[PDB]
Amino acid sequence: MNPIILIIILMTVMLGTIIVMISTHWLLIWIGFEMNMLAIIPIMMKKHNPRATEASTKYFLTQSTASMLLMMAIIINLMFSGQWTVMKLFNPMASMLMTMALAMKLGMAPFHFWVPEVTQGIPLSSGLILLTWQKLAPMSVLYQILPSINLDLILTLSILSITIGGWGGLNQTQLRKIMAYSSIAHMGWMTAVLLYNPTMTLLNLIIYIIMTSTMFTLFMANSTTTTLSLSHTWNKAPIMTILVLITLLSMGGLPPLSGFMPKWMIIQEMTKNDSIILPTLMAITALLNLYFYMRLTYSTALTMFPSTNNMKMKWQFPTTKRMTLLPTMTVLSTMLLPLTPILSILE
Amino acid sequence: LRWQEDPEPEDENLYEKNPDSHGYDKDPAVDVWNMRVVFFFGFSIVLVLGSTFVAYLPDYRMQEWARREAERLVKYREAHGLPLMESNCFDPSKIQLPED
Amino acid sequence: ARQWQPDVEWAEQYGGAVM
Amino acid sequence: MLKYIIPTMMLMPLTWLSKNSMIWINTTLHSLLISLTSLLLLNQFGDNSLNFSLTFFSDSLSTPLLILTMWLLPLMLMASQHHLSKENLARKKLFISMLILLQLFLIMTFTATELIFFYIMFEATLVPTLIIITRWGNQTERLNAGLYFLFYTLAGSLPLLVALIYIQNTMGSLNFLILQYWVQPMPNSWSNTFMWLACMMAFMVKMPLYGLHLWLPKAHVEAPIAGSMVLAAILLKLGGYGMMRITLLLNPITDFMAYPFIMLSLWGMIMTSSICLRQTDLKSLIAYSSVSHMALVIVAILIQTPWSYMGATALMIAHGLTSSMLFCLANSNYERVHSRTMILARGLQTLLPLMAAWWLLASLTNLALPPSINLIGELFVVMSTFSWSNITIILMGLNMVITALYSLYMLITTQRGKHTHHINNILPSFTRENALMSLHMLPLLLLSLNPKIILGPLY
Amino acid sequence: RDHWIHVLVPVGFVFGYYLDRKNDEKLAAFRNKSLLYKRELKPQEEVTWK
Amino acid sequence: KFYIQEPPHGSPNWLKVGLTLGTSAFLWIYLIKQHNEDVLEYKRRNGLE
Amino acid sequence: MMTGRQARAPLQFLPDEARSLPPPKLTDPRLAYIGFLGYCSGLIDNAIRRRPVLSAGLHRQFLYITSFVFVGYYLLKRQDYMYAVRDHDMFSYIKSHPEDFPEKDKKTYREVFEEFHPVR
Amino acid sequence: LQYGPLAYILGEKTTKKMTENSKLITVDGNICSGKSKLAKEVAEKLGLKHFPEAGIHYADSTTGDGKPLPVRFSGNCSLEKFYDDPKSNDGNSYRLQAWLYASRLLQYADALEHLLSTGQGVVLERSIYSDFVFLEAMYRQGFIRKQCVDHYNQVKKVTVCEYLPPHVVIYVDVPVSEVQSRIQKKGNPHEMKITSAYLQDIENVYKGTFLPEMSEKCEVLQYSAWEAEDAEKVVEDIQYLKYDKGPWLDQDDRKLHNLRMLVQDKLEVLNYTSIPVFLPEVTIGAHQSDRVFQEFTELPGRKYRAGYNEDVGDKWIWLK
Ligand SMILES: CCCCCCCCCCCCCCCCCC(=O)OC[C@H](COP(=O)([O-])OC[C@H](O)COP(=O)([O-])OC[C@H](COC(=O)CCCCCCCCCCCCCCCCC)OC(=O)CCCCCCCCCCCCCCCCC)OC(=O)CCCCCCCCCCCCCCCCC
Ligand SMILES: CCCCCCCCCCCCCCCCCC(=O)OC[C@H](COP(=O)([O-])OCC[N+](C)(C)C)OC(=O)CCCCCCCCCCCCCCCCC
Ligand SMILES: CCCCCCCCCCCCCCCCCC(=O)OC[C@H](COP(=O)([O-])OCC[N+](C)(C)C)OC(=O)CCCCCCCCCCCCCCCCC
Ligand SMILES: CCCCCCCCCCCCCCCCCC(=O)OC[C@H](COP(=O)(O)OCCN)OC(=O)CCCCCCCCCCCCCCCCC
Ligand SMILES: Nc1ncnc2c1ncn2[C@@H]1O[C@H](COP(=O)(O)O)[C@@H](O)[C@H]1O
Repeated sequence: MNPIILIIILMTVMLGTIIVMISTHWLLIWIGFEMNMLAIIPIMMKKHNPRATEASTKYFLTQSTASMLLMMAIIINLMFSGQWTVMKLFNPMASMLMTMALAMKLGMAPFHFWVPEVTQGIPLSSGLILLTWQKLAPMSVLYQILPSINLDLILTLSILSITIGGWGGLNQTQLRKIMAYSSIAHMGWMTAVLLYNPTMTLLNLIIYIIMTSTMFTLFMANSTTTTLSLSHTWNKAPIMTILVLITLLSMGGLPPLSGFMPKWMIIQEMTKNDSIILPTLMAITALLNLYFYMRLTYSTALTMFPSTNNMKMKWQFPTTKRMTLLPTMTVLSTMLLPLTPILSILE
Repeated sequence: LRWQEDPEPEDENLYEKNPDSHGYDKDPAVDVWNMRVVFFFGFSIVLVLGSTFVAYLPDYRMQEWARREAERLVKYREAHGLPLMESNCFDPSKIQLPED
Repeated sequence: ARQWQPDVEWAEQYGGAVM
Repeated sequence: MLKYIIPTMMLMPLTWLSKNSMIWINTTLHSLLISLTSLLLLNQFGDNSLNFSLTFFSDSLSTPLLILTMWLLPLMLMASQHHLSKENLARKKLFISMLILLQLFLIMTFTATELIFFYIMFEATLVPTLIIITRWGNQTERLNAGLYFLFYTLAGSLPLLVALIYIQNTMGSLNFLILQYWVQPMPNSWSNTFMWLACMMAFMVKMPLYGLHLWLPKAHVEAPIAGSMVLAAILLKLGGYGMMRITLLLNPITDFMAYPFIMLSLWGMIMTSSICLRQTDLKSLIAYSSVSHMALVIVAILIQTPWSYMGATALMIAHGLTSSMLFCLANSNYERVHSRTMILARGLQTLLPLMAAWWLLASLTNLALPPSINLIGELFVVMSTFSWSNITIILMGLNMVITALYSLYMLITTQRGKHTHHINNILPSFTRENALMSLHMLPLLLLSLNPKIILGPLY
Repeated sequence: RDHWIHVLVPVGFVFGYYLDRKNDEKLAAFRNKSLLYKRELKPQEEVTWK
Repeated sequence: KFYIQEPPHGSPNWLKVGLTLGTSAFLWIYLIKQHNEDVLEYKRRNGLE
Repeated sequence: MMTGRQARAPLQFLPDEARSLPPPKLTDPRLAYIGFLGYCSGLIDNAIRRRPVLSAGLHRQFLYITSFVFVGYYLLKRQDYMYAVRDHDMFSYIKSHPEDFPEKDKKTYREVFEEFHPVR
Repeated sequence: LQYGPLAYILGEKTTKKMTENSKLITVDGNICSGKSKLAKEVAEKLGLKHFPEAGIHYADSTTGDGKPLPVRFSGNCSLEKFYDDPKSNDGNSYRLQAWLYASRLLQYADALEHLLSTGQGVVLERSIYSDFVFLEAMYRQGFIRKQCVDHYNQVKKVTVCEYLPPHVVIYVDVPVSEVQSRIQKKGNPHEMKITSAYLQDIENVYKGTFLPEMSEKCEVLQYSAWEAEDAEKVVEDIQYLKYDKGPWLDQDDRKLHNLRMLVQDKLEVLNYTSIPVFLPEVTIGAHQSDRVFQEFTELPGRKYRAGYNEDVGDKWIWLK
C-alpha cells in the first residue's frame, strides 16, 4: 500500500471511532461505525491472499448486520421518543436491538463466531487494530446507554462470552485465535460490570488494550503466528521469552501483575451489589484463559523446544523492527498493581 | 536416526582437580572464601550472637513481670482476707442483664 | 543427569491444527 | 517491616551487579545478615502485638515464620549452587532473583495487617515458586506438577478473594487489628456455610488437606532443592498462618464446620504416614510425611484451643526445619547416585559416617523425639485433641507408631545394611553439605533450650 | 570504592530502618494521650517517644 | 575499523541526543515550575502563607 | 458514577477547584514508583535491542524516567482530585439527607448481650 | 533505519534511480563451468556489482568483522564432508543444502537491496531460482530423503514467492566430461570424489527444469564453454535484449518500495528459512542450541548490537 494512502485510511479509522465518541446524534453514531468499517476493510486486505478476503468478507457481513440492527434500534428510538439524543433508549425493544448490535460489533458470544476466523485471516497489525481499537467505539455507546440496557441480557452475554472465550482457546495452537478467544473472555469481563460500575469497565478496557498491544507487539517483533514458531524465540532472542512470560502471566490475572487489577476490582464492584455467585463463577472460568496462557508459557519461556540449524544465521542479525512502545507497554502491563487506585482518573 | 544433540555430559568430581574442595566452587580461592563466609556469617554471627540475643531477651512476652505482679496480688490479699481470685472477671455492679 | 528439555515428540503435540 | 523489605529488595542489585564468581558468596553473606537482623522481630509483648504501621504488624505467630523465612534463603543458596554450577550466568542470576522475590513476597505475606494484601502476597508467592519448579526442575513431569500446584491453589483461592471482599463490604475493613474488635458471631446458615468454605479451602489446599494433597508429591518432587525447601518449610505454613488469622471471623460456625475436615485429617495422617511405609521415591516419602505432619496442624487449628495453637505453631516451625533438612539429605544422595530411588544406594553409613549422623538426627527429630520442638508441638496437639475427644489418642498414638516406623526405615534403607556394589561414585561429604545439615539441625536443637519464642500469640 | 557492592544491603537496611522511624512520627496521634500512659512532661523534654 | 559494514548506531545521532536531553530538561523545569505554582496556589486558596 | 459532576465542565483534566487541593510532593512514593517504572522501561528498551542494559543510552533512560514522572505527576493530581470530589459529594449528601443517616446510639457492653459459644 | 515509509513520502522513488543498466543478471552452470570469470567479466563490462557465489560463510562475510566464523557457529555443515560421504548418517547433505539456500536467499536480498538503493545492476552466481537443481541431484542420487525435498519445497514456496526473478539468466553449456576434466585439473582432493551421475543429474535438472521454467519469467542466454570465453559477445548480446517478459515490467514505486522494505530487514528475509518442521537433518536440540548460542554471544563483536561493543572499540555507548 502507498504510505500516504495508509496514513489517510488509518486516520479515517480513528476519525470513525472519534465521531462515535464525541457525537450527540444517533445518526452520527451510525455514521462513525460505517466510516470505521469502510476504512478498516483495506487494513485487513493488506497482503492480498484468499484468507484476508475471506476474513474481510466475514467481518463485513457481521459488522453490516450489526450496523443495520443499530439503525433499527435508532429508528425505534425515534418512534418512541421523537428525538435523536445519544442517551438512554425509550423502548426495551430498541435497547435489546442496540445491545445485540453492539455485542456483534464487539464480537461477544454468541456473536463471537467471527472473531477467531477474522483475526486468523488478517495480519498481526490489523489484528491488533481489530482487537484493541475496534472495541472503543461500541463500548462508548454501551457506556452511554446503560440506563436502558437490560440486566439479564448483558449478563447473559457476559457469562456466555467468558465461558466460550475460556473453552475456545484451550484447543488452539495459532496465536491469533488464542488472542481472539482471550478477547471474547475479556469482553465478557468488561460487560459484566457495566451496569454496576462503568469506571471498572473503562479500567478493564484500558488494561486489556495495554496487555493485548504488548502481546501483538511481541508477536510482530518476533514474527510469530503459531505456538511452535514462538517456541524458537529462546534461541533467537531470550529477552522476548521473559517478556511473553510476564505478559501472559499478567493476562491470566495472576497477582501481583496488572491484569489481576481489573477482574479483582470487578469482583470488588459486583459484591457491593450483592452478587456473589456470578463473580465467583466468572473468576473460576477465568482459570481456563489462564490455562492456555500457561500452555504458551510452557512452550516459550519455561522450557526450551528444539530449534533448527538455520537459526544460527539469524543470530548474526539484530531485530530492525520498530518495536513501538514495547518496553513501555511491557512495564505498564506487569508492574502496575501498586498503582491500582489510579483508576479514579477514569471516573 | 535422531536429531543433532550434545551427548550426556559426565558428572564432575570436585576432588579430582582440587582435593581440598569444600564443595562451593571449582575455583579454590572462591571455594575457600565461600566456606569462610558461610561459617563466619552463619555460625559465628547468626548462631552464636543470635542465641545470645534470644537468651537475653528483655522478658519475652512479659512472663517474669506477670510472676512478680502475681507475687504482689496474692501478698495483698493473703492479708486482707480477700479470696485469691474472684470467679467473676468483671464487677457485677457494672453489668446490666437481659431481664425476663 | 542433565535437565530434561522437550524432544520432538513433545514439540509436535503443540504443532497440530488443533491441540 | 520496611527494614526487612528494603534489604530483601537490595539483594536484587546485589545479585545482578556481582562478579561472576561472586554471585553466590555475596548473596549468602547478605542474606545471613538479613537473617541476623530478623531477630529484632522478637520485641513481642504479653498483651499487644508489634504493630509497625497501617500496613505491617507482627505478633508472636508471624515472628517465628519470618525468622524461618529469612533464615531459609541462605540455606537455599547453599543447597542450590552445586547443581546449578554448570548453569548459564544470567539464568543463575534469574534463579537467585526468583528466590529473593519469593522471600520478598513471603515476609510481607506474614506481616500483612490487612487480609486482601495478605491475599495478594499469598498468591504472589505462586509465580516465583511456579517458575522455579517448571524451569529448574529436573524431570519431565515438572510441567504437569506446576499445573497441579497452580490450579489447586487458584481453584481454592479465588473463592477466598470473593469472601474477603465480602467481609470488606460487610465489616468495612479487613484490618486484622480492627477485626479483632469488630468480629461478629457467624450464625448457622447455608450462606455462612459457603462463607466458611470460601474462607478455609484455600488454606486447606496450602496445608495440604488430605484429599487435596495431590499437588504436593508432584510439586515437592519435581522441583529443585531450593524449591522443595521453600515449599515444605514455608509455603505449607501459609495455610496454617492463614487459618489462624481467618478462624477469628468464622465463629461459632467453625465449631461444627470443622467436623468433616478433622476426620479428613485424623484419618489422613493415618493414611499418608502409612504411604510413607511403602514409598520407593525418597523425596516422595518426605512429601507424604509432610502431608502427615501438616494434618496435625489442620486438626489443631480446627479445634481452636490455646494448647492446640501453641502446638500447631511449634509443629510448623519444627516441621519446616526438619523437612527442609530431610530434602537436603535426599539431595545429598541424589547428587551422587542421580536417582531418587531409596532402595538403590544402601549402607551409606559405611561410606559417609558423619552424614549418617545427620540422617540419624533428622530422623529422630522426624519421629518427634523429646525434648525437640517437634515433640513439643506433637505433644501439645495430642493434649488438645485429647481434650477435644478422649478417643482421638488412638488415631494419635497409632500415628506416633507409624511416624517412628517410616522415620527409621528411611534410616535403615538409605544408611544401613550392605552397600550397593555397583555404585562407586559415592564421594566424601563436601563441607557445603555438612554446613547445610548443621545450619538446619543446630537451630532446631537450640530451640529446645528456649521454646517459648516458637509457641505463638498465646503463650 | 573497591567494595561498593557490600554496602547495598546494610545501607538498604539503615535507610529502611530510618523510614520506619520516619513512619512513627506519622503515627504520633495518641503520643502521651492514651489513658494508660498519659503523664505530665518532665522538664527538658518535649515528647515521650520519638 | 572492526566491522565490514558501517553500523547505523556506530556513531551517536547527535541531533537525537540533543533533542532527547533538551526535551528531558524542558520537562523537568516545567514540572518543577508547575509544582511550585501549585504549592503557591494551594497556599493562596487556603490562606496558609 | 460521578458522570454528572464532571459534565457541566466537560473534558477538563484538572478543573480549577483541583488547585484548592495540595499537590503531590516531588518525593511522593507513588511518583517515585512511576519513576522506577520509567527506569525499568529504559532497561527493557536496552534489552530488546541488545544494548548494554545499564550503560547504553543514558539520555534515553533519563527521558524514560522524566516522561513517566512527568505524566504520573498529573495522573496523581487527577487521582487525588477525584477522591476529593468523591468525599465532598459524600459529605454534602450526608449533610443534605439527615432522615437517611441517623446518629445511632452507641451502647456499652454492659448493656449489650451477646451469646457465648464455648470452645470445648 | 535508513530507508522507510518516510523516505518514500519525502520523495525517494526508486524508478528515479532505475536506469537501463540496472539489470539483475544471474550466471548459471555446472560445478566447473568456468562461469565465475564470465560473470566477473560481465561485471567489468557493464559497471555492475559482482556478487560471488555464496558458500557457507556468506552471512559471516556480511556481518561482524566480515571474517568467516568457525563451522559450529555458521553452517554446522561441511561441503568437503558431503564430497567425501554424500550418504552420511549425520544428515550433513540436506543440512549443507538448506544452509546454502539460506545463504543464497541472504545474497539475493543483498542483490535486490543494492539494485533498489543505488540503481546499479548486480551479477549473481547461482541464485535462489537455481538452487533446487542441486537438491534434486542429491535426491536422484539417494543423498537425501523425500522429507528433505518436502522441507525444501516448503521453505522455497514461502520464500522465493516474495521476490522478483532476475532480468537475465546466463547458462553455460558444459558437458559432464569437461566438468570432470576441470575437476581433475583443479586439484581439490574432496571434489574429485564427485560421481558422474551426480553431475549428470545436475545438468539434467538444469536443461530440463530450470531453463524451461525461467524462459517465461526472464530471458535465458545459453552459451557453450568456448564461446563464453569471449565476454564482449555476451555483453553485446545483453545490451541488445528487448525485455518483454517477467514481472519487472509491472513495477511502480509502490511495489518496489515494498520489496526494498523487505530486503533491508534481514530477519524477515530469513523468517521462514527456519520453519518448525522437525526434520532430523536440521533439527538442533535444546542443549546443543543453548551451548552454541551462549558460545556465539562470547565471540568478539557479537555480544551486542554492532555499535555497542566495548571489546572491539566502540565509543560513546552511553550516548547511544
Ligand atoms: C545456648 C548454648 C548451648 C550450648 C550447648 C549445646 C546444646 C545442644 C546443641 C546441639 C548439640 C549436638 C551437636 C552435635 C551433633 C551434630 C553433629 C555430630 O553428629 O557431631 C558428631 C561429632 C563427634 O563424632 P565423630 O566421631 O567426630 O563423627 C561422627 C560419627 O561419624 C557418627 O556420629 P555418631 O552417630 O557416633 O554420634 C551422633 C550421636 C547420635 O546419638 C543420638 O542420635 C542419640 C540422641 C538421642 C538420645 C539421647 C538424648 C535424649 C534427650 C536428652 C538430652 C537433652 C536434655 C538433657 C537434660 C535433662 C533432661 C531434660 O549424637 C551425639 O553424639 C550428640 C549428643 C547430643 C544429642 C542431642 C539430641 C539429638 C536427638 C534428636 C533431638 C532430640 C531432642 C534434642 C534436645 C536438645 C536440647 C538442647 O561431634 C562434633 O564434632 C561436635 C561439633 C560441635 C557441636 C556444637 C554444638 C552446639 C552448636 C550451637 C552453636 C551456636 C550456639 C553456641 C553454643 C556452642 C556450644 C559448643
Ligand atoms: C526462631 C524461629 C526460626 C527458627 C530458625 C532460626 C534460625 C536462625 C538462628 C537464630 C538465632 C538462634 C535461635 C535459637 C536460639 C536458641 C538458644 C537460646 O537462646 O537459648 C536460650 C536459653 C535461655 O535459657 P533460660 O531461659 O533459662 O535463660 C535464663 C535467662 N537469662 C539468661 C536472661 C537469665 O539458654 C540456655 O538455656 C543456656 C544455658 C547454658 C548452655 C546450655 C547448657 C546445657 C546444654 C546441654 C548439656 C548436657 C545435658 C545432658 C545431655 C547429654 C547429651 C545428650
Ligand atoms: C479446592 C477446590 C475447591 C474450592 C472450594 C472453595 C469453597 C467452596 C464453596 C465456594 C462457594 C463460592 C464462594 C462463596 C463465597 C461466599 C461469600 C458470601 O457472601 O457468602 C454468602 C452469600 C449469601 O448472599 P448475601 O450474603 O449476598 O445475602 C445477604 C444475606 N442474606 C442471606 C441474609 C439474605 O452466599 C452466596 O451468595 C452464595 C454462596 C455459594 C455460592 C455457590 C456458587 C459456587 C459453586 C461452587 C464453587 C466451588 C469451587 C469452584 C472451583 C472447583 C475446582 C475447579
Ligand atoms: C477511555 C479510553 C479512550 C481511548 C484511549 C486510547 C486508546 C488507544 C488504543 C490504541 C490501539 C493501537 C492499535 C495499533 C496501532 C494502530 C496502527 C497499527 O496497527 O500500526 C502497526 C504498524 C503497521 O506497520 P506494518 O508495516 O503494516 O506492519 C506489518 C509488518 N510487515 O506497525 C507495526 O506493525 C510495528 C509494530 C509495533 C506497533 C505497535 C503500536 C502500539 C501503539 C498503541 C500502544 C497501546 C495503547 C496506548 C496505551 C493505552 C492507552 C489507553
Ligand atoms: N550440492 C552441491 N554440490 C556441490 N557443490 C555445490 C552444491 N551446492 C552448491 N555448490 C557450490 O557450487 C560450487 C561449484 O562451483 P565453483 O564455484 O565453480 O566451484 C561448489 O564449490 C559449492 O560452493
